[PDB]
Amino acid sequence: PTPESEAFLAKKPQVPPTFDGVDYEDNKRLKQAQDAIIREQWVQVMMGRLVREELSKCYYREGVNHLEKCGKLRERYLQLLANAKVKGYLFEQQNYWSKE
Amino acid sequence: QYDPPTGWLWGVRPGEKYQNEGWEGPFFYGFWGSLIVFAIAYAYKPDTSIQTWALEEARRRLEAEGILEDPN
Amino acid sequence: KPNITGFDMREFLRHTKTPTYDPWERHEAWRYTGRFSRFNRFKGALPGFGIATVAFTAYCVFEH
Amino acid sequence: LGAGSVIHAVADNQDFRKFGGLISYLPLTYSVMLIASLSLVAFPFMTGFYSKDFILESAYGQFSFSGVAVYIIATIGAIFTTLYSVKVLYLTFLSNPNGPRTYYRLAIDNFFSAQAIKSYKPAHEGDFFLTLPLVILALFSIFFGFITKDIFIGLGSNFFVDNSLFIHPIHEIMIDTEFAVPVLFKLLPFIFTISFSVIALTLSELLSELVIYFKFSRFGYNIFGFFNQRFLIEFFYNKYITNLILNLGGQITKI
Amino acid sequence: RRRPIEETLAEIGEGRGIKPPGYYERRAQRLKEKYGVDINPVCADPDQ
Amino acid sequence: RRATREEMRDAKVPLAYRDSCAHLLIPLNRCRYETYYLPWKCEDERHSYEKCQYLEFKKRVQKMEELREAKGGARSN
Amino acid sequence: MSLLYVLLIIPIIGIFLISTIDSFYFFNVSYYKKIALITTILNLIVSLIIYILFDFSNNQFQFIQENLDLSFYDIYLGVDGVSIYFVLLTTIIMPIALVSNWNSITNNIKSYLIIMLLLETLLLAVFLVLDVLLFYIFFESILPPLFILIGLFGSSNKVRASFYIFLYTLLGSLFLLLSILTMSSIVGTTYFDVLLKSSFEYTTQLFLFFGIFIAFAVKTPVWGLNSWLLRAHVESPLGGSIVLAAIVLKLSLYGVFRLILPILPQASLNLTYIVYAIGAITVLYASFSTLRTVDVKELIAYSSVAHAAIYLMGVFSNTIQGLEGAILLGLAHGFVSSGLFICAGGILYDRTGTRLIYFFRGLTQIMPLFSLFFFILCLGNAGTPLTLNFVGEFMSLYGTLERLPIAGMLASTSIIFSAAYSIYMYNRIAFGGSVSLYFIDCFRDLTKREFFILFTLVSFTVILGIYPSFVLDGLHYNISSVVYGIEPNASYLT
Amino acid sequence: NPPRIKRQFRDPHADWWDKQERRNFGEPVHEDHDILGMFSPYEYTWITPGKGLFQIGLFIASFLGLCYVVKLTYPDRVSYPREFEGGLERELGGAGAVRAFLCLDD
Amino acid sequence: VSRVHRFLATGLGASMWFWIFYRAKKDGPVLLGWKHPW
Amino acid sequence: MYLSIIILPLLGSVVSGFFGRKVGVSGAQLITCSSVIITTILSIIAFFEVGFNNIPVTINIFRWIDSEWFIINWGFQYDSLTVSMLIPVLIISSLVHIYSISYMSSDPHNQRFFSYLSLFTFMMIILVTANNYLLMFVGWEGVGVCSYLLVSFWFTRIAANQSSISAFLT
Amino acid sequence: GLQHYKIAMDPALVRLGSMISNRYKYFRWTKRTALVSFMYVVVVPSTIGYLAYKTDGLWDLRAKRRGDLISER
Amino acid sequence: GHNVEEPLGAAFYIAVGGI
Amino acid sequence: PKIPYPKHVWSPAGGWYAQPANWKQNTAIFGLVIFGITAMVWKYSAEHEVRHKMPEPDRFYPSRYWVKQIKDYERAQKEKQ
Ligand SMILES: CCCCCCCCCCCCO[C@@H]1O[C@H](CO)[C@@H](O[C@H]2O[C@H](CO)[C@@H](O)[C@H](O)[C@H]2O)[C@H](O)[C@H]1O
Ligand SMILES: CCCCCCCCCCCCO[C@@H]1O[C@H](CO)[C@@H](O[C@H]2O[C@H](CO)[C@@H](O)[C@H](O)[C@H]2O)[C@H](O)[C@H]1O
Ligand SMILES: CCCCCCCCCCCCO[C@@H]1O[C@H](CO)[C@@H](O[C@H]2O[C@H](CO)[C@@H](O)[C@H](O)[C@H]2O)[C@H](O)[C@H]1O
Repeated sequence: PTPESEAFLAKKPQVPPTFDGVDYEDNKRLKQAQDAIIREQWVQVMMGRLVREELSKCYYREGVNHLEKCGKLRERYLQLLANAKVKGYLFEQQNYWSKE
Repeated sequence: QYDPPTGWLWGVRPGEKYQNEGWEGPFFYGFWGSLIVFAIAYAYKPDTSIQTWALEEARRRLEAEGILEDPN
Repeated sequence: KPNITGFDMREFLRHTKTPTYDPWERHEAWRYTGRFSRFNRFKGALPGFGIATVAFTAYCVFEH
Repeated sequence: LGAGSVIHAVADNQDFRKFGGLISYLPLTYSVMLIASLSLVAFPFMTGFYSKDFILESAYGQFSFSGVAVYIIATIGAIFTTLYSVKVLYLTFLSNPNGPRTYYRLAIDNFFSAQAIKSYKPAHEGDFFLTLPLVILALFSIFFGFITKDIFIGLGSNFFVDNSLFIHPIHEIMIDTEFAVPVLFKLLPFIFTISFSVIALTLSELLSELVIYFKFSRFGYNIFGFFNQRFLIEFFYNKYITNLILNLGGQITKI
Repeated sequence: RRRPIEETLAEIGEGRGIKPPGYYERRAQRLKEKYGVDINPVCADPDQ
Repeated sequence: RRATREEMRDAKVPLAYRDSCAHLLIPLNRCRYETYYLPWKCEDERHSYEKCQYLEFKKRVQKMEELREAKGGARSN
Repeated sequence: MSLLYVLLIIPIIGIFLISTIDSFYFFNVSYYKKIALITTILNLIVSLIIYILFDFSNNQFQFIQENLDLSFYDIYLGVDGVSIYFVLLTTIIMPIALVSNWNSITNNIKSYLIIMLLLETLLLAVFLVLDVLLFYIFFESILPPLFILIGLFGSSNKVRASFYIFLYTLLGSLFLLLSILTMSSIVGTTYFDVLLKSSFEYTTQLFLFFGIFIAFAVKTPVWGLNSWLLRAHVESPLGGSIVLAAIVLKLSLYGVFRLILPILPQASLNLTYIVYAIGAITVLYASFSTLRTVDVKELIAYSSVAHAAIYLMGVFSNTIQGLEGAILLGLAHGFVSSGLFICAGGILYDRTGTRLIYFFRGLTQIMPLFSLFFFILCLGNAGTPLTLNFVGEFMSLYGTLERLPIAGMLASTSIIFSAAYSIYMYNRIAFGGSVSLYFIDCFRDLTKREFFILFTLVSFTVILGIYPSFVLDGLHYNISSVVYGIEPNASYLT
Repeated sequence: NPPRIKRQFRDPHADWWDKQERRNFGEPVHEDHDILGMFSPYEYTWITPGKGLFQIGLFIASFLGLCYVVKLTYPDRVSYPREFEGGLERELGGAGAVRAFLCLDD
Repeated sequence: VSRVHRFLATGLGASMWFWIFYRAKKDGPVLLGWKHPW
Repeated sequence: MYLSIIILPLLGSVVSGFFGRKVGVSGAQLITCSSVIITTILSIIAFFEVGFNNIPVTINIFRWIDSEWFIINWGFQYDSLTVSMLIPVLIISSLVHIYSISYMSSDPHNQRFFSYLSLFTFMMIILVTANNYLLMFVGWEGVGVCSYLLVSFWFTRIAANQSSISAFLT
Repeated sequence: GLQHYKIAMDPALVRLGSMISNRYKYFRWTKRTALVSFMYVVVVPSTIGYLAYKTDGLWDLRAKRRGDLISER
Repeated sequence: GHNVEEPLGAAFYIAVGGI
Repeated sequence: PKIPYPKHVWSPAGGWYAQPANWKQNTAIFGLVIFGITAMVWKYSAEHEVRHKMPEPDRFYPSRYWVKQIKDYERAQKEKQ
């Protein structure tokens, strides 16, 4: 794919976007978990931004029959719109969800 | 029969000239000068915004899908 | 029943006409004469109709 | 721009009650505003004919209660349009002069002896920068509808096929408007314009007493003032909305 | 520093941007009980 | 023959006019393109498109004359 | 030393030089006024240097200094994107605030310059401190200089005006102190890094909320508690009015991003309908009574109450857009309210000695430069597009509608009512007929001083309106940290 | 307090000091001076508020009655709804979008 | 009154009343039902 | 060209308004009228460009508002509906400009008047050429500010000041 | 402070502006002032607050399409 | 007619130079 | 008849009847800067207008002569056989 930029190594998270198994009194590990979650939520919203830019070019390209040519892009944008918001880490940091 | 242009800018009558009150020096050289120098510097400020970082990752995820074409 | 003033609206409307004698009659006579006669006012109410009517008949006679 | 031209000529007076004659004094303005008034009433084959008359037959073309309702309402609204178009063109150009002699005193007749050089001011037409716009807009008002009827009306025209004007196949009424609407309703606005125009001309020129009878009746006194005062909407807005807000501000400030 | 998810959902409740995993399935059950209508959003793609 | 939904899609016909007579609309809108929509240059192609649309309107007019009498002249709109 | 401590020492160094120059010359007051102005420009140059180096996507506080020595009370300075623009606003206003009031003081000029140079340090500190007791320390250290600024250089009703600001701000801020002391008792420190990790029990949060909001409601201020501002701003000197509206009214706005959004989230969520009910009411009442105000400078002060309510509902939206719009509307209010105060308190009062709108009419005929700027600042007060005020209101109003729709619907009525008073004031002073007959002699138009501070303030309002990304790119990542909530498929990742 | 009278009811031809506002230099002012001057909401003196509500009702009654006669006698649709091949369901957005007429009831 | 405004006035009038009856002669029978556009 | 239709009426407004002293009544009238005449000619061409050929034109300059899910650009789309509106807007604006040289000849303030005319044309172009609802709102408000400025052109008359309050607030 | 230009200060408007400034010194508690005060300070905020509580979290519009309901609760 | 001439001004050059 | 006005009032728009005697020179200079400014925005348009459909080779489309996207297309299409 597109090469990973030099600016995209300095700010790339080194930790998974989670708080499970993170000692809070280790401030270094804690702030990086905060950063990891915020960066993921933001990649998700810019993923929808880019799909929306493609939708627009399919709209101005297909004109009248965009209703039968731009449906795949419409799916992806509507999926992302329901799932990506920047909600922060504060709720995530302060609650644990067992997933069981 | 249009009239001559008229008026006193800064209230300075046609005889005399504008008298510098004191503020003018620092405000034109320091206050405004700092903003032009800040403006020219701001052009070379590296872009550390979250979006320039999030767009490039987002493109690499959608490139892994038919949504965005990859140059490779 | 009648008001103290001699004003009656039925009689008011009866006099809504051009009076037979008027002290101001000659002062106002310019508005109904000359350029302001009936014919003159509506002489050119349809400006291009006369020129167009004869012109359109010339085009209308295309059978010959 | 034509009304602005007669306001300029008559010393910035904007009242019909002080305008009269003027047809010989402003020939270009009268004809040009006759151009405009015929397309405003959608006289056949004018620019406004193809736009306003298709809205009427499209309302009846949607064979619904709401469509037939708006057709009746809009047709009545067209009747009053023809009435105030005659009013403007009759009282400003065709009626007896109702304003001072100064607008109508020429130099062909000598009213003066030692001041013949100046002081006549008889309602003349303006200059090139005034008339030029009026002539151009007249040509548009005659021909622009015909020359562009296909780009907009068409029958299956593809001018707006880039989804700039999306019509959903459920709402299409074009084909019925072309074929379903009867010729009577298609032609109905035309007869109304031609019939009312002559009726209002006689009631304004030949039989001028009757309208005086109407406004001097208590019934017509209220009907004339009701529509002159714009349905009293201004009255109820200042008294119950605008002044109410200014009282509320005072009560909060004072009490 | 951290608390059970159940503890917080008791004071604030789900909704108002607090969409805990499983919010949509529960909302369907909640909406069906109260409105008597099954939620079934449309596709948005003519294909599949 | 009637135009296929792919042919109507590929010739950018307006959706409300993707009906049986859209095969005459294909050249008409093509003639309008070449002639800049001048109302006196594509007369014959408008006529054919206009005439054809009249025929299906007439068939749809008769298609209610049986329906209206089936309900005894009741309201149907 | 750090670069954030240089911000504080320079205004202190200027105080020293004004105090000692007479000991080297009987010195002119013009020399005292150049020292104070050059000192404020240097603070603005440092602050632009800080902004060049600042990292727009960093979750660690920047330009900090390793203390390594702990006492009971210790100054800890740091900068985050949430605070950088508040610092910049303080450093752009203070130079103009001095220039605006350059001729109007006349007596006690050293004292006047020393108070402003001292205010600049105290207001700069309140944004730079990384503890909540230190925040309170500077959020309330500004009350003694402001009591004496109004009393020494204020208008006729100055004594009562200065008693109102001090006593209301003292009373309201002592309920904040009780809440801060409780959090310190439960956690052991008020340093932000340690306090933000900690999660309080709901009941503690609901009582910490009652006490931080009481403080902020008095200092916003809300409608039934705004009497101090109607007195303080009007009777204050022009320069004090510029500081109090642009910078002091923003201390409560920036204090919600520290004292409420990150540490009392459940309380903020379950009580937002109380906040929005108050915020809605203060949008309507303030606006109705701004229409009937007959003092021009008090018409500018009342306008501030309506705007603060839009940004208060924006900070309580739990939305990224309403939170950034709240900061944008506070920055926008800082420029526009400064200009309208300069017009009312510094141009009309200078030429007439009156603030009554009865005496002003047709001022555009003899003062065409004043009316041009006055129109632009009235349009921004009305939230017209192309000004930063429109962007902040739109984002503040959208997050209000997304949080609780009904209140944002009432709050949206600010579009009709801010417009109503702004144009009505304008048409009555600039327009409204010919030049008044109460003016015996002709008034001169804008001076090169009056023109260039009005032009500078308008320039910031319009340029930032066109490209708000100058401020928006810095807040995005840091605003992302104060949102409370999860999404069902984006959270708790494995 | 003087009478609370709008100054639009003063004589425009009196020897007013301020002719535009119709005021004199010493005359007493009502406490509501702001909204009593020439630059204030207008006062319409054509008829009474009660009589106005009547005449607004008569307009409405006349227009509703015209609507009532149209609902009694208005035409039925003359042509059957136009029928599309497949309802154009693909071209109008798929199954998840509304489509045109397709062999249904009427 | 100038001749130019006079020629323009009647010329603009003669613009209509030529288009009007030309359009009636050509599109009249179709408009009033005697014909069909084909 | 397309972005030049947008820019020309704006420049003539700025010269007439902030530089009327230097150009005078004649120079303001000439620059204001000529800029909108040129824009009118470029717009008649754009009607052939876009509408008769079915080629929509897209141009984005920079972002206006940038947030989460909110990206509103200073961008302009030219489609069949845009060029359709531009023709009456720019033909009538051009002619009213030429008309106003004769009508407002005796008025003292011609530079301010002609500046407001060009300002209105610029705002009306912004209203019909925008990519999004929020940039269309800039033209909507802009046309409102320009109508207030032109209803109240004679500020001395109180009736005019009441009527401009009505236009602005309604 | 600085000398201002000459203004024909109207004694009537000056005493009016003085009246507006000292007006609070004469507010009393009547049956009328209480009725207006209770309406504005209690009733309207309590009505706005009550609707704020009842409709809080009631609706969400994001991504809601046909077949879905706007009502969250 | 008069001969009073108006110079282009400093505002002219600051704007042009700024652009 | 012209209104009497005060001659000390300075306005950027001229004031009451302001026409300088250098009006033509200043108007000429403002015309060039307008022409120069509008020349830069034109070259921006040419390189940044976006089209999803290119014009026909023989069909009147004067944009063909300055916009880079079309010029790139028409030059590429001028390479065949
Ligand atoms: C916590 C307490 C509250 C702190 C609030 C901040 C207060 C700041 C006050 C500034 C310091 C006092 O300011 C001081 O004013 C006196 C006024 O008598 C000045 O003293 C001098 O003033 C003028 C100067 O021409 C002389 O006419 C006068 O005779 C002389 O006393 C000092 O030179 C100045 O330094
Ligand atoms: C939430 C409820 C309120 C929270 C707390 C706010 C309390 C504010 C109370 C301040 C009361 C006013 O405080 C008092 O005002 C009067 C003015 O009337 C001042 O009195 C002063 O002003 C008068 C004005 O005529 C002058 O004669 C003279 O300068 C002096 O006597 C007192 O010096 C001051 O102590
Ligand atoms: C933009 C700012 C404002 C946005 C927020 C306001 C949105 C308002 C949404 C109102 C509709 C909400 O969702 C609506 O609720 C009503 C009940 O009230 C219900 O309405 C339902 O009523 C009947 C039962 O009486 C059902 O059989 C029927 O299927 C449906 O119409 C549905 O659940 C839904 O149609």
